[PDB]
Amino acid sequence: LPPNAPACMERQLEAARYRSDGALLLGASSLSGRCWAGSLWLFKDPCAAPNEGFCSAGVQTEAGVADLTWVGERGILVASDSGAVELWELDENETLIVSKFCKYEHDDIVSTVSVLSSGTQAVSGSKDICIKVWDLAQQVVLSSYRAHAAQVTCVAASPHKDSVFLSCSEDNRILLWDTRCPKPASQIGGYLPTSLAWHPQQSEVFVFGDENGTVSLVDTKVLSSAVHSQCVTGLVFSPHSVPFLASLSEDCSLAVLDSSLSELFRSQAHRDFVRDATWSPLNHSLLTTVGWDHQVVHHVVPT
Amino acid sequence: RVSSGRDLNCVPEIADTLGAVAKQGFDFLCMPVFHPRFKREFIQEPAKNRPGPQTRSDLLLSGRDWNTLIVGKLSPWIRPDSKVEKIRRNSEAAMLQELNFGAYLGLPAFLLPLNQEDNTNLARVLTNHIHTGHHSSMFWMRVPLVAPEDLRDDIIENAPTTHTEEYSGEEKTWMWWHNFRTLCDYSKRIAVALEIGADLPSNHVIDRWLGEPIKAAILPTSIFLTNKKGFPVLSKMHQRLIFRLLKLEVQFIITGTNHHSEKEFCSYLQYLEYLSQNRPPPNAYELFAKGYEDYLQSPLQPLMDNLESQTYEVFEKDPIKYSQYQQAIYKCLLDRVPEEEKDTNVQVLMVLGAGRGPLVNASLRAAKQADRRIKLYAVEKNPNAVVTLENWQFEEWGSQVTVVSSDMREWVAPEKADIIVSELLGSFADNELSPECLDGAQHFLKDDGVSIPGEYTSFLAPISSSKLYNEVRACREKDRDPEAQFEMPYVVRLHNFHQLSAPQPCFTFSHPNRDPMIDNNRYCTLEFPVEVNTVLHGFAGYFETVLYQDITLSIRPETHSPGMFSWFPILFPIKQPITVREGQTICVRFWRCSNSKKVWYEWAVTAPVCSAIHNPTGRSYTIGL
Ligand SMILES: NC1N=CNC2C1C=CN2[C@@H]1O[C@H](COc2ccc3cccnc3c2)[C@@H](O)[C@H]1O
Repeated sequence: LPPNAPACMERQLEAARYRSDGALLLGASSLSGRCWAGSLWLFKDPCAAPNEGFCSAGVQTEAGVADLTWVGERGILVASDSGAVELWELDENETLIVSKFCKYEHDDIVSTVSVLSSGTQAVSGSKDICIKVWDLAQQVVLSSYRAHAAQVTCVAASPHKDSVFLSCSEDNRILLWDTRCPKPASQIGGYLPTSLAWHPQQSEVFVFGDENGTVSLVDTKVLSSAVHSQCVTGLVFSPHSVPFLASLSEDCSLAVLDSSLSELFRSQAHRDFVRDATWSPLNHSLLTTVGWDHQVVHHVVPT
Repeated sequence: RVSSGRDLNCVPEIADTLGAVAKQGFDFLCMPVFHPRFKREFIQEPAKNRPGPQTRSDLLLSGRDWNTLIVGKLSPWIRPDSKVEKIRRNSEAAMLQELNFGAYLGLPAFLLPLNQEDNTNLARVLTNHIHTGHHSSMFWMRVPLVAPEDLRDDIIENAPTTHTEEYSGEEKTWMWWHNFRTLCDYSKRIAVALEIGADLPSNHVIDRWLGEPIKAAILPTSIFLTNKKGFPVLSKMHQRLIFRLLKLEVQFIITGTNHHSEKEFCSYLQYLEYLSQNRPPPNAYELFAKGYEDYLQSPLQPLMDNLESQTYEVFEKDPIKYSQYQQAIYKCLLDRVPEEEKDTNVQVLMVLGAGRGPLVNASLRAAKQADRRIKLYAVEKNPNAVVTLENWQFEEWGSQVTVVSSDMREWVAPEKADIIVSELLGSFADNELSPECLDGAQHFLKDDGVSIPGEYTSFLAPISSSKLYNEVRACREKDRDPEAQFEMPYVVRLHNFHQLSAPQPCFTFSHPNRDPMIDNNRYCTLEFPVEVNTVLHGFAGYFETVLYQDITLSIRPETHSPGMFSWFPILFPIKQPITVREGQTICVRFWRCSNSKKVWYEWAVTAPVCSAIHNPTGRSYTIGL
């Protein structure tokens, strides 16, 4: 029962992101088979996902979804293998998904993308070792930075200052950035960095995960605990006042931690790589995860 | 006019994507064999039991296509030299898995990156693959002209780029490749796909890479400039390099996305095609040499081997040599004959090793143009060649004999000679035993006679060439010393090589040898200033000769006679390559040795480090008397 959406959604689930009203966004690539492409989905009902028949809207992208994020409420910002950043927007009825733009700007796979706190600008990171800043309104690249000497693993916009963002790379550099300096980047002193999360209540603090499964904690103004057996893929802070830290890894497991990085939850519900997490707005003990085993799982987290 | 493929890291539909590329004018496609983000667990459950097909079916193209149109790319996540163990292992598996699929498909080549300094475990995995089953996929190492690190933007406040000139620190990507191919004992299946950035290094680096097995150049869209009309183009510095590469007949790979949007994407190719059209077309020598590029051959031995009819035929087609010989004889006749003696005095001229008579014709031509009188002899030990001479003699001469079949050392002349003319010269001048042959014949030269040629001198230069090193390696034969092939000269049109220092003279011979004893052996020590770091693989041999006064022939590259193809460079290999550091001197020693029956060369390297003496007692190589 799908309207202008596709017959079957690709097996490899990459992204899962609730919005304001408690609706679920799904990015999917097919990383094996005749046809190597990607798809986008809205589930007004989270519990029905990933049922193609029980979706609200869906669409096919030319190629693979490496990462996406929301852009307010009607907008989806996407990183194609094509080397493109794509901006799609929901129709008025919220029943179609439509390519607003798709500029081919990176010389390789776009691997990461974060929206800046303004909402009128975003920053993407690629395997071509180039970090670029986009104005979404004008659909152009304002600046392109080759700070790094290797593939750009992950980029995360400041939640508050709209000229600050983190970046990490195979070249083993974590970078704190300010667009307002003539030299906008700063290195921050082993194993490679793999995921980045800002603390939501400190302009000053953030967590990174390494290729070895150690989660680390830092404010530029080190505390750590080895959470995982394989590389940390992802780190999303809960919405609570004193908030919880969801971490997910290629070891097919999900942990939720407290402020001291002490482990309070575990799920080998997953049987392939865990690739995302996103907490509900309508519930803050509801954690949703997706992985390459095609399982949308809805965990209840004790607090 | 130029072979070129397209690099992509994104192929949604292999069918349509290959077609688009073909529409653009390309000849092959470098693509991934597995999805570059599809990462695989070989050891830990549950991930190791990931169901379904690991990649797309081989049925998706003709075997023909797979064999011709596709180049495989190792997934970027595969990092066999990771500091993390688990990664290092999954990487070992993944790599073999990908290379094994590449073998299954009969891919013509496969791309692997050199993008850090330590590729030891990567070398080793590829060495096991190369020695596992039977397959002849080529291996193209993607190595950058400059490390991504050394052309990062200077935009880290607390980590600035070095404003100093580091000589080694901007040569660093060659040591990466060198170390990798050295570990793989120079496998002939491992070549260089050289990546070009926006900044080029100093020209010393650029000289370095030629002499390395570059099968592919990689041009990112990002380095291309725009012209008046808004089309993709390159700087004069980048073009000069492209011209240099076209000369090596490499393949060209356009990578990255379309930066000149309004102007289409087949336009980059057209600039390459345009550049190829507009370079100087090959000269006579170069047209003649096409095919013989870096092709090792045994140097001819006309003294103890009888040359073929067709071997003589090609040497006779040499324009400049016999024109020079004619001219030399003309001057000599004038210098020897005063005008008032024009018809009283007739010169006694003897061609020694007369072959099929090209020097005889030269003498006739000289006689007329100088308006002097000569009496001609033709001495020829090759009886098969004598048949040519005697037929022509019988048909067009009858003036006495003198096509006299004999060895010039053997022959008893009916009278002493004014002038003796010979073409006994080899690529290393004295290596066809011209000295020994003419010393034999010397007694029938008049006490004030002239020999053409009057004197010749050989020249050596140290060379770096990993291609030529392998070519010699592959001359290893059964039923002889395993390192015999390193202890003999090869005649070869050196192409893929680097000349580390200027040629200097080795051995010189004058005719006649007026003085007594007349020992023909020699020992000579030479020292070569080396401007770069490098690897010594052996020594080029060239020669020049004085036919008469200012009349010369020369294969010395700087003074090379124009369009003279009768000789090519000779090569003296060394068993083990000797590393050289910039500023060091290379010291080589060469001996000419002989006995009653044979003449040979021995040679050695004494600086910076010592080599084993090569060809001791002519055990691997001799020249028969
Ligand atoms: N002791 C000897 N007594 C009589 N005849 C002798 C002899 C030694 C050699 N010969 C004769 O000399 C001719 C060599 O000619 C060439 C022609 C072209 C060449 C091109 C490149 C290099 N080398 C070349 C040599 C042959 O005719 C051979 O029989």
